[PDB]
Amino acid sequence: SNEFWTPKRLLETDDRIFLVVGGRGVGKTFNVTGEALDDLFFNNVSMVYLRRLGVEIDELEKNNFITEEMLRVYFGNRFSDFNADESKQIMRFSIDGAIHEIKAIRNKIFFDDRCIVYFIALSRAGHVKSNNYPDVKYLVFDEVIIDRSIMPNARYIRNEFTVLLNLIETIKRKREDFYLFMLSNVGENFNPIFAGLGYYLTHEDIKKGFVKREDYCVQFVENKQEELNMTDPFVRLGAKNRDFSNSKTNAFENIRTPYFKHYGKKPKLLVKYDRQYLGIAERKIPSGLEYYYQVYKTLDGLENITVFNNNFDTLMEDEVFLEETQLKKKFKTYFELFQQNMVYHESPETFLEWSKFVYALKLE
Amino acid sequence: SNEFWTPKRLLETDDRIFLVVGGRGVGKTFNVTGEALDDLFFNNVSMVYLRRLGVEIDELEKNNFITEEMLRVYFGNRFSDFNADESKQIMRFSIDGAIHEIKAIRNKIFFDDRCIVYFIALSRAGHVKSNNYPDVKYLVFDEVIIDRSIMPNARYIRNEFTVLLNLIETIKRKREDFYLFMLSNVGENFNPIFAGLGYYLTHEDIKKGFVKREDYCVQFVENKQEELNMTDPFVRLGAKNRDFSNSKTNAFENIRTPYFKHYGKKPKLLVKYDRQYLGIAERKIPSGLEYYYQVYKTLDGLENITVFNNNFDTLMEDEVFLEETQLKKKFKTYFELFQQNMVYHESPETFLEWSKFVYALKLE
Amino acid sequence: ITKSNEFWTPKRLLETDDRIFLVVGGRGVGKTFNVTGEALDDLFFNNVSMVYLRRLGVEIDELEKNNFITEEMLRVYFGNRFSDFNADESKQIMRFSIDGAIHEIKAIRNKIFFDDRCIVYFIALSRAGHVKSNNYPDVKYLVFDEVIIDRSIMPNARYIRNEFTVLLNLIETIKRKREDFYLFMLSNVGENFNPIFAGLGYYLTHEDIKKGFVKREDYCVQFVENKQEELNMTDPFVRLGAKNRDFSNSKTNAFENIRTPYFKHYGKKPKLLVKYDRQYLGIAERKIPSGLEYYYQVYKTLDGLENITVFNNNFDTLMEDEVFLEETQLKKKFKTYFELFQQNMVYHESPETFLEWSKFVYALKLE
Amino acid sequence: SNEFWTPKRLLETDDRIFLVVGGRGVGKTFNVTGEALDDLFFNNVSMVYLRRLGVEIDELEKNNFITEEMLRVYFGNRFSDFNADESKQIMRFSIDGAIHEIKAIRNKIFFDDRCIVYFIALSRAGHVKSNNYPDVKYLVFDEVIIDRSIMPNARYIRNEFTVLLNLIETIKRKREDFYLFMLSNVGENFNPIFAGLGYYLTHEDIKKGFVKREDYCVQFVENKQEELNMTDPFVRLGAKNRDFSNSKTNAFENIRTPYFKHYGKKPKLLVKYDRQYLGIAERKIPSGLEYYYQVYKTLDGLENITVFNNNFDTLMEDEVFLEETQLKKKFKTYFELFQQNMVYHESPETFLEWSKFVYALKLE
Amino acid sequence: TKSNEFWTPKRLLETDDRIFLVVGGRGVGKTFNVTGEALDDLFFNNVSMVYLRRLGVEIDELEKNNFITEEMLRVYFGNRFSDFNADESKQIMRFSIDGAIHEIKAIRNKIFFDDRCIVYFIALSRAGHVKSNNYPDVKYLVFDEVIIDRSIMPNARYIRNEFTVLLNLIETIKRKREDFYLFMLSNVGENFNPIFAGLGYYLTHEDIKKGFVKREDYCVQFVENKQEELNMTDPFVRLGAKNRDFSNSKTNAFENIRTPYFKHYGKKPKLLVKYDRQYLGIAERKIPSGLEYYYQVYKTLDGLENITVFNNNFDTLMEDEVFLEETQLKKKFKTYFELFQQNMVYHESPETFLEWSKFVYALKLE
Repeated sequence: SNEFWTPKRLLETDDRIFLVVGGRGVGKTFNVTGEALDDLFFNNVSMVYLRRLGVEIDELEKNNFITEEMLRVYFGNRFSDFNADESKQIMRFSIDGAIHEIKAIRNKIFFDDRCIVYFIALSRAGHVKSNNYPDVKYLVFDEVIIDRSIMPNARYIRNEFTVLLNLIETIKRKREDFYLFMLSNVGENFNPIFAGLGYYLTHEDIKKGFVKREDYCVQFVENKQEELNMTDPFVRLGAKNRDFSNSKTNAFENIRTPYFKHYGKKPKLLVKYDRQYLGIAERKIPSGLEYYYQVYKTLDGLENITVFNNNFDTLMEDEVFLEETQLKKKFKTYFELFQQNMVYHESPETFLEWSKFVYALKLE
Repeated sequence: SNEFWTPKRLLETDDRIFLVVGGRGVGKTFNVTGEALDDLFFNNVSMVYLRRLGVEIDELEKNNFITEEMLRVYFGNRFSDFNADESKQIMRFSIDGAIHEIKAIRNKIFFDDRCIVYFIALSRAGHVKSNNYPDVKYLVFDEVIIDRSIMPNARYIRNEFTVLLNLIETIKRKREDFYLFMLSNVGENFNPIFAGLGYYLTHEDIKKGFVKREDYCVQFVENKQEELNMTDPFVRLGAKNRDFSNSKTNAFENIRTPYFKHYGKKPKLLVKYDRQYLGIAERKIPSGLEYYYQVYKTLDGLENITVFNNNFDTLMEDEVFLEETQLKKKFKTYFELFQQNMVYHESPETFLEWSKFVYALKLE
Repeated sequence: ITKSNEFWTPKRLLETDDRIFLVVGGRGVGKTFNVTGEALDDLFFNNVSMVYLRRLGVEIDELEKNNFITEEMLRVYFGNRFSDFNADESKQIMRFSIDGAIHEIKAIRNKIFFDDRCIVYFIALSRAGHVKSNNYPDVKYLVFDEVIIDRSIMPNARYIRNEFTVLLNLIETIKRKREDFYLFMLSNVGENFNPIFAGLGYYLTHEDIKKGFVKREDYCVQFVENKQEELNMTDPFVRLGAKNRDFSNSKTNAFENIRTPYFKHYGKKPKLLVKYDRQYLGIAERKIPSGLEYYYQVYKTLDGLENITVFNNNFDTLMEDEVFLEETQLKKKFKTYFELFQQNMVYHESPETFLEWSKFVYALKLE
Repeated sequence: SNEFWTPKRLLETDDRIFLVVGGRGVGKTFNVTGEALDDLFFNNVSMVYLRRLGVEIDELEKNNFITEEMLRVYFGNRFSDFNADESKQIMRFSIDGAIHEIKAIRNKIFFDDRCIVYFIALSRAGHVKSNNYPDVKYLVFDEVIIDRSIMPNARYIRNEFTVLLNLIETIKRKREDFYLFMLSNVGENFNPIFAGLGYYLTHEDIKKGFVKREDYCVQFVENKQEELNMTDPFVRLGAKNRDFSNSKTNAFENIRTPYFKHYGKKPKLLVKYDRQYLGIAERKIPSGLEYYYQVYKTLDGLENITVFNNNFDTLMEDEVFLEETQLKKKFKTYFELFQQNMVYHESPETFLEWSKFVYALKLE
Repeated sequence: TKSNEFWTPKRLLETDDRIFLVVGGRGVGKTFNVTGEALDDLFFNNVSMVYLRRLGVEIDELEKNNFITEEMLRVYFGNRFSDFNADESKQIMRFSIDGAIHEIKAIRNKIFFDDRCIVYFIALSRAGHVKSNNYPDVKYLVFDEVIIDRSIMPNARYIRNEFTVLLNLIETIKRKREDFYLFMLSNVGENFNPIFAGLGYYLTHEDIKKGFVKREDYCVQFVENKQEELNMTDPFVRLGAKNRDFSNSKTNAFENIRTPYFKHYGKKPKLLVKYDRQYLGIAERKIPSGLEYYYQVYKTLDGLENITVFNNNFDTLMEDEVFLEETQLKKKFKTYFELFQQNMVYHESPETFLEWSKFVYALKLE
């Protein structure tokens, strides 16, 4: 729970959006909260612990989010005179000789009667748009990428990245000093979070520990068994199970790398999205078909190809309206062919544009 | 600073029924509740927060309905000595030197041990027809128009507007001083609320902020194209995603405007409704048929055309009784052809009469 | 909002010597309100209790109990006598003064108490089978509200299987050798083809409605008609409602359609017989080119109908050649006939026989 | 005032398991509790009121289980000074000049702060496995037999009689002074309770009031003497309804009497159960088949007939293991043919053997 | 009959092993006595316990106020225990130990001792949702009814990849701790389950006749209810004796252990899957009646050059091996897994049987 990773190396740089992939995950969330204690206690700022699904918060132990050892390791000699009423979910401790009290109730934690941690779930985000979060400096999004191994039939929230963005706007209103931590235990492409960030995961970027971008940073953290305690029976038992053993280093086991190929012929359909036109080209082969997902900056040269439009406002003239029932009829297989890695992309740059488009309109 | 829109301009006018469409939506509900606090506290009146579906009430946290920050902007200097016991679901504070207590338990909110807000759902209203709500001056109907995007499956209540009217009568019993607020974050036609009000949504009425009527007022609020701080990473991140950006202006993205056309031939069938006769005319074309939805003031000229009657009491011996099985046999397809915009209406005036009728008798 | 005629009161019914009252029509809030109000005096000071009965348990759970007895209620039925009212709504406690004595009304766990004495029980007809051994010591008032299903409000709401027999069992349990007992059945709509009317043996007819009151040996029936003569057209809510016919029709929809059956006599003998209530009910089918037309008949004795099949609901009374009407044999041979009854598709000999058939159908009907 | 049935005639005999069939049901539980009050109050013993389903206990009014007018008939002039707070579920009264208090909370009743009645449901027996019942002398099982007329679709607990035995063992731990009252409003065969007791209901035993067996007694009671008053409108209303009226005496309307016939031919299959052999023989008739359910104590004479075994542990040699799916494949129809009275049994003695076997393995 | 409290983990806590699998018995006594022997530590050594059940349904319906009972306190503290009084309204037990007053209250699926959490009630089916949860001082982890008894509930499935889920939970509860004990209690013992496969334990009647089986990583103890002579003068005892089902139910723990069939087949396999530094193979032998299947294990690919090889793991994927994604396995392994759970196939030996168990329960779907 006190791993070698710390967010100090990230807080010192000038960036404010961090994507941390890899690690125990149990240690990551623990150390992020600990490094934030000082600000939360004495700088009049709060924290928001965000999970995707409300079920993930109800089962979360709040009383144990801030724990005795958490304070001992992050305050040391400053800390003494600790007593707590776990039944009533209260802590009584002293820092620098001053007496403080932390109470945990419902989805909030208070420090001297000031909320310092909010527990809210993205699937319930529509409820929390009420701006009761005046001074939130840290937003922590934990387990932000689904591990298909852990939970095969798990779905992201509909239009998740827009929901998340709406929530940031609500939590952070005209605040310069705001930080967002996106903690993931596994790294892979083909998910709305990566697409929203516009990040394409590549082993070259993983071999390098750090990746800097205009709007955010990405940090990859390595786990290594190093020395194993083969005197402990529980440790020995785990070594005998391959599946459990691999789970320790399963972060980058399979990054989802698409296939890339170019096709000269013109596309069969076009859809206008983000002041561009996405295109799908089909090439007939004896076995069946080959799909090419393309991007065109202008309609010059592809005069009489049909153009679908998601938005009614940007609709015009010869474009056909993209209603939700007409879209399910025409794009379901194309989305399936995409989510399953069955198509050729022009380049990683086009792949991200298609990812944004797919995850915006995908239906569930 | 403070939100541009205010309900003061509406409370000053002589109308008592307000339909506010567009915006973030919480700011609407947030600001309406705040302006009412004064009456709720000192003039012995209560409030009712109405949602369509019981699910919309259960997931709502009643403690965040009235919040400190809300009390801050709506009382300024009169409010101080605020203390809150989240453990007991209590808020304590001092106003004008008087100490008050706000408690939320059993889906109710109290002020000095007097209920000031009731949370009840329209889908359960038929059972509580005998239930009473002694001193309610404000009725707030939130999210009164379904945003099909936000929710996968959401249905209006069968005969919703009549259920709503029935609830109004129960809540408001011979009170000359009563107010009704209907808040919508998205505006579109083909819904029972607009049909009940007899309002036809048009882009022309949106360019104008306000629309006065005899029985109610409609005010449209659009988000204000604020300057974006592109130095902020979060703002740049949002700018790179069009779905999130488009969501800011999706309130009036697509109002459902039907098609209008006249047909000289006589109708196939007639139904007597509201001292008038609604008619459907079918015109044969090579491709198939095209439908015309008409209204006739009198039977002059239409002698032997069949006439359906919803009401047994007003029935005549040559009219056919419109029982729940006979209308499924004959009018179900016409209702689908209506809900989907595949028919021609004589005019918006007749469209609203057909809308009222459809939403009155249509089934699921 | 405003309906232009006086509200209903049980004063005219308590004056007569009868004890079973069926009140049909009205808004409904005023009825239950005034029934409770007229009973408060007894409930408070004569050591008797009340039972508010609903068909479905959800109708009771969804009920707001603390608002059942309200400030303005005690004010109209005690007037000057009432004073010093203050209440802690959060704790569901009413404290008030009557004739200078301080009383306290508390509502907890689906009960209402007056000075620490239960005066109202909220019990649901659908849970009555579980309350066999329950004890209700001093109950003088039993109120059965919304006793007739309104097909408009509730699309596919169903009566309880053998409902009227369930209700009688509840009356006996609540009423244990008590001369002084009252039962109020209140309905917002009046129509035939329901177990309550069938159990009472009452046949609703417009003839009976023009007349306000009906006196029967075991009960009285009173009809109340809303009169929307004068309207406050200054109020927008009134105008908003007036422009919507559906809401407007709903105000007077109580007697919109009483379910009036068809009556016809057919001389030929029946296709089957069933022994019920010391009689023989018969169904006769007459062939017509379009199909068939059904006649539901009543026979006092088998003279003339020797070899016609006879179903018997009761195993004990079963004799010789009669066929026992067990629940699977009844589904095969009476499901369609019961459907034919509930839908108004058959000819009855007379209103007298129709009620005899109603008792039978709702007694054995299945769901 | 005095109810006519009493358990005194049963407590004086040397037996300890009593099955009382018939009556209102209200008087039975009322009178059993009354005869037990003395022991419950002054001999430091408790009672357990058992119902099949938790639904039957939650809806039960506990405070009214012991009532004032019950204390008067079973204590008379000694009972006095009665005062009760129904709101707080307290009864305070005097017996022999001593002040006592009865308090009812949740699902327990106390006498002078000593639990005298436990209300527990057979469907929750797994929850009470922890033995908190030191001094329980009375166990009362009410409405122990399903009345198919009152409740058509009501089910017994899976392997109910074994569950009951497990509960008896938990409540009674080697205690010798223990009494069990099984009270039923209906008498009929083909139920797990009768099968467990090994009692076969016969009109011959009903004409006789009492029946005495090694492990239990059965007493059949007809309904109280008092003839109904026709001065009361409610009585006439009930008198005019056939179903309600017969329902008063429907206890022995249809005891399910099986058919008995002997068949000389040997069985088609055998199943070993309880060191016995149950067999089913099929006799061909032109119309179809005739089934004979027989019992064989030894395989002498039926050498090469198959033998199914429910239990793997007792399995030997040529017997075939009876998995739960293979038995549903082969014994399901035979069980259906049994529960419906479609088969011939050698005798009532063998009928009970099949009842035990069927109800032991019968499935939902 | 009484509790049957003969069984205790005291003789087990003295041995050096820390993982105990106790199978068979009344079921109440197992959980009852484990909790009782641990009470002393829970009250006075500032450590807590975690009561683990497979399905959330088993905990919600569970009554927490009965977990620690009056009898338990007296039996594991004796005359050292006194002045017991309880408040049913609040469900608070107040008792005295050594003259000291303590109070046990249970709220929010937790039990507290002097306002300190001593027992957590958490369900394995929800453990995946909160991997990051903290449980500060847990010394005991008790997994009750860890083997599904098809009798207790007709329809019930093990969790997908359960043993990996459990280990992750073990790791979460036990951080920075060497003194930790894990109790797995089962009321029925049978093969073909993920817990046994994870432990690598193969149940055999030889191991049952002996009460105890010491293994390197865990201990297994089999408990048999003690034959208390029946009082055949008591009517209730006779009534129970006449119901074979009630009587047999007491000794039903090891009624049918699922023993697989073992046979060797000389031909080469049809398919191979690389798992745990080895190669699992399936060979089909044609017989007149139909087919008979052989589940094999090969230490090396020497000799089976052009046979197909599936690989669950992408990182180690090579050359001609085909990726075993969750949809590709349904097309080719669904029937073989069904044929495995039903004992319709031949295994080389119990050692290989467990390797297939690990593999099947790791990739099996529900």
